[PDB]
Amino acid sequence: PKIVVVGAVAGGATCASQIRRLDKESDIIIFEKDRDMSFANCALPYVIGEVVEDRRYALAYTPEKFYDRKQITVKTYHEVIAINDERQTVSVLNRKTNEQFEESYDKLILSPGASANSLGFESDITFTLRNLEDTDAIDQFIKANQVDKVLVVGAGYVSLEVLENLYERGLHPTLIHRSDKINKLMDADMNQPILDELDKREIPYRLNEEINAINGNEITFKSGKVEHYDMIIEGVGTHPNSKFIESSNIKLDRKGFIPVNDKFETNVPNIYAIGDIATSHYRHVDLPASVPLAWGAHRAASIVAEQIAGNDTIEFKGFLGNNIVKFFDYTFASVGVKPNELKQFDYKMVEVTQGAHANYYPGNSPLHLRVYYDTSNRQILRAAAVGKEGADKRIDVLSMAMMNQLTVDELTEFEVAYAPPYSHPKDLINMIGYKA
Amino acid sequence: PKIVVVGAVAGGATCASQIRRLDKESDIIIFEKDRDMSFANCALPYVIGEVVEDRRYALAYTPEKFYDRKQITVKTYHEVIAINDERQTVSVLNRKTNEQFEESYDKLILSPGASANSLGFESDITFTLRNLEDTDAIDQFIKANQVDKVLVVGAGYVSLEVLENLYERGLHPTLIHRSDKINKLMDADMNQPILDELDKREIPYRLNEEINAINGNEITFKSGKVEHYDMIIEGVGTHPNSKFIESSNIKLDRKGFIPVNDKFETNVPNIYAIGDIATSHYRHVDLPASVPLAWGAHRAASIVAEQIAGNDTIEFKGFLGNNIVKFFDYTFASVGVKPNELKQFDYKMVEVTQGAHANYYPGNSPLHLRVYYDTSNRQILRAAAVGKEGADKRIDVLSMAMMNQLTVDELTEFEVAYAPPYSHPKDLINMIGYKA
Ligand SMILES: *[C@@H](CCNC(=O)CCNC(=O)[C@H](O)C(C)(C)COP(=O)(O)OP(=O)(O)OC[C@H]1O[C@@H](n2cnc3c(N)ncnc32)[C@H](O)[C@@H]1OP(=O)(O)O)CC(=O)OCC
Ligand SMILES: *[C@H](CCNC(=O)CCNC(=O)[C@H](O)C(C)(C)COP(=O)(O)OP(=O)(O)OC[C@H]1O[C@@H](n2cnc3c(N)ncnc32)[C@H](O)[C@@H]1OP(=O)(O)O)CC(=O)OCC
Ligand SMILES: Cc1cc2nc3c(=O)[nH]c(=O)nc-3n(C[C@H](O)[C@H](O)[C@H](O)COP(=O)(O)OP(=O)(O)OC[C@H]3O[C@@H](n4cnc5c(N)ncnc54)[C@H](O)[C@@H]3O)c2cc1C
Ligand SMILES: Cc1cc2nc3c(=O)[nH]c(=O)nc-3n(C[C@H](O)[C@H](O)[C@H](O)COP(=O)(O)OP(=O)(O)OC[C@H]3O[C@@H](n4cnc5c(N)ncnc54)[C@H](O)[C@@H]3O)c2cc1C
Ligand SMILES: [Cl-]
Ligand SMILES: [Mg+2]
Ligand SMILES: [Mg+2]
Repeated sequence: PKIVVVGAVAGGATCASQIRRLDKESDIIIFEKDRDMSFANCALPYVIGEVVEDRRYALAYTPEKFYDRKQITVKTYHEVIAINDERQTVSVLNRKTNEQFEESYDKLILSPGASANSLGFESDITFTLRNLEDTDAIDQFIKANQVDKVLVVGAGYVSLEVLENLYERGLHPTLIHRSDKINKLMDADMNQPILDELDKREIPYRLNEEINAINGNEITFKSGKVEHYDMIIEGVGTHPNSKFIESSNIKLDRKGFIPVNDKFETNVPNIYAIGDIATSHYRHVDLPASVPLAWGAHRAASIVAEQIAGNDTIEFKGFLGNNIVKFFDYTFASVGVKPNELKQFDYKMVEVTQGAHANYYPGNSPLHLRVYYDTSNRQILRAAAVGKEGADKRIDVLSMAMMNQLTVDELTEFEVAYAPPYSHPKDLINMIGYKA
Repeated sequence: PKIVVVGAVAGGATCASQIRRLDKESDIIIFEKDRDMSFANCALPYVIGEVVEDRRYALAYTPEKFYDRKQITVKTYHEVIAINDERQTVSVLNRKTNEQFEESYDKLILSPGASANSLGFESDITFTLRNLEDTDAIDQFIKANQVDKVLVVGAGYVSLEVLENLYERGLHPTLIHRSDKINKLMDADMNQPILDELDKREIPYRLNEEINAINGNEITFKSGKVEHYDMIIEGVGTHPNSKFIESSNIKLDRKGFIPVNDKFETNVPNIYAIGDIATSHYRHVDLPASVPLAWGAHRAASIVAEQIAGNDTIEFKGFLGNNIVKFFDYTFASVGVKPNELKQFDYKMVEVTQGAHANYYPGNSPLHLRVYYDTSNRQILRAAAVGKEGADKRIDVLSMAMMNQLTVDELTEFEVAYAPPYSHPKDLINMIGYKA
């Protein structure tokens, strides 16, 4: 089949590449509206921080290389502007010529992802971070204006990694967020170490704070405070790239996302949707779910590859919502339903704080583990973990537990790999089951 | 009921402690043959190495604190020398006065553990490591004799930690082992980094090497080498402390261990056995297992407490054999059947080797993950991981997967927590399922 793919990054490039693994005959074409394919989205703050300085780590492929290795045609600077599903084509604007044309398909795979929100000020010094063009522009602005003070707006994982990397590059960032509900995938009371990591390093922040006006480098805030910055990086959420889909027969939800079944099929035959654009359901509870993260784009890429050119009995079973962020010395990680989704069950909380490993062993640090569970069937609903060490391990295990519909009580039976550098003969996880 | 517990460390003190939590009225007494209760066996190599420096860290309790805190009577230097199971008493030698007496019980918990094998030489410079007494003596001997060259005999995990600690303390160990099966819970080819860590450090070692004769500080070896050593630490295996048991009606297997059922009951009513002395079966396959490790001591302890004083439907489901050792910069972890037990299955092997986390993120190292599965049912029999980073995590998750009978093909569905410091969007674990 002729396969057309919209978006040439996490969902899109990966999915094309998986299809090629199974099917060597079909013509595959990818339209990417911007300059680069398969940039490393998650590496971007580390590029800013000058932690990652080799471009080969920023960009996995170019169109020419992708064609030479995989025989996939990738057209950068090509924006898909409508889906003509009845005729089976897409209308595509070549942004270099401003010429538009139709491309036909047997299968269409939508992986357009999300775009960053802007705050809306007319400003030369304000940037958002979503792709590698952004990254290059922030790098260049910094060098050209010898940037010292940067204002970081927003408090999700992207803002946090950017803040940290700016600091490590040797700039002086300040963090503002419009409310006190920072890092909101994490339990609100378990986020305090973000604030302490800021204070320890004397990195200024103000919560319940917003930019009110901008006049060159003079920034006025809603607290009334007035300050000079050389740069602003705005991480205030994202919106789905689905405007171009609205005129088609593809069902969109009222937030502009694409509901799909366990095959990543849309309501329209032959059209798939994957990545941040796509919503599905939870694996362990009967609720809808959207998990705009990297594992999901990759896993769906694999399933859709199967659906099309391999084993169509392979189906998605739903999301767990496993996520994680590093911020300075601390790790923040959770899986399961979001905090606000908890209200939908009759639930209970158990928690424990302990050394990640043996106390006598050098370089310990308390690790806080929290698990919520359904009171009517004892099933794990959500877990959260924060600590300088071993949060990732605990949440990866609870992720596998949830996968298998485990009860909180059965956590006493988890057989841990024990030695002093690694955990405890009764691990925090076992302790969760005992304390339940 | 009146509860007598034999042995006051990982199984014994724990189990006593767990009973008291459920049960306030019963008289509990523990007899310990040696000087100290509740010492930290696993801390001891780190006490030798002075990585731990304050013995408060190596001793969780004293009889007086245990009695004030939990009202459990502990008698140290009191050796149980026989079980009179028909009358329900034990005979106990007071080692300080050399006088014996009998102690009646309604419930007898045996957690006597294992003792170190000796090579049997008459030698003032030879020590084994098994409790705090042994640690103090080794420590004292090093100081008293200005110990420089140390011969470390044996290559199990204990001997390995001891060797590393002697090194880090500033001494000069040499390692020998009677065969080349070093660190036997790990796949032999995966143990090579042990040998690279030694080589890199110029710590000498010789495998398939034995001691022939000791003449003062002059050691003669099987190979013909004759060397001078200031000290010898011998880790040549252990044997079960079951001699005091032979005259009773308790069933002993031919090696000295006690077969127990899923309640940790012996063939004799009212007598339980836990810790290293007890043998059970695996959880994922129908085979006998004995896993003489801490997790199993503590887990049995809790199960016996519930049996006696709590919810008696709580039972053991079997071992997985999860285990782990740090040696210098590397981790060696494994879980499932042992290497030799693989022969009892029709099996295949899959393996990945990739960075622990994002290649572009600093301090990356290659992590080797191997998974065995049963060809007849696709079920995971055994997993093993080696790398400076990330091994503990993978093996924990795999253990959680095996606990649930999960197949190798379902590892593709494992939702990892992904950010560049922690893993990949398609984790090593996921890669196992795709490569299978
Ligand atoms: C490994 C060598 C192998 N391990 C050992 O040799 C271990 C030696 N261990 C012992 O002697 C006993 O393990 C202890 C140290 C005396 C502890 O017994 P215990 O587990 O009953 O612990 P507690 O001191 O009573 O409790 C401390 C924290 O755990 C909570 N807890 C225990 N059990 C609980 C149940 N069933 N439900 C809820 N909570 C429970 C306690 O409440 C206590 O809480 P807190 O928050 O800290 O006040 C090397 C090595 O293992 O050596 C080092 C272990
Ligand atoms: C953020 C999350 C952003 N996520 C992203 O993914 C950023 C952009 N990613 C991409 O554009 C694509 O995902 C790639 C990396 C360009 C496509 O890679 P792929 O997954 O199709 O695998 P290949 O590039 O073909 O690499 C081959 C190595 O993996 C083995 N492999 C892949 N698929 C396999 C299946 N299905 N079965 C068995 N083996 C499979 C290959 O054999 C191949 O192995 P080899 O050892 O090299 O021979 C931040 C971030 O994540 O950015 C960075 C990711
Ligand atoms: C800075 C940053 C850090 C991140 N860190 C992490 C992390 O640590 N862990 C994690 O799990 N996830 C992380 N993510 C998110 C992760 O990168 C996304 O979840 C993933 O890339 C989503 O894949 P996608 O293909 O749906 O979206 P993207 O990879 O964003 O790709 C969508 C592409 O489609 C193109 N496109 C959109 N509309 C059109 C059109 N009409 N025509 C042609 N092309 C179009 C866009 O230009 C874009 O390139 C991070 C994201 C960013 C921005
Ligand atoms: C140096 C060292 C490092 C270790 N590291 C690890 C590790 O990293 N991870 C891990 O999982 N496991 C480790 N272990 C083993 C772990 O300690 C055992 O699996 C666990 O202690 C078993 O508990 P137990 O109660 O059966 O044996 P023990 O804890 O050894 O307790 C047995 C006690 O009973 C007493 N006793 C025996 N016979 C009698 C009698 N007749 N009367 C009275 N008292 C008696 C003994 O004196 C002994 O004090 C290590 C062990 C050692 C020695
Ligand atoms: Cl640069
Ligand atoms: Mg029309
Ligand atoms: Mg008799």
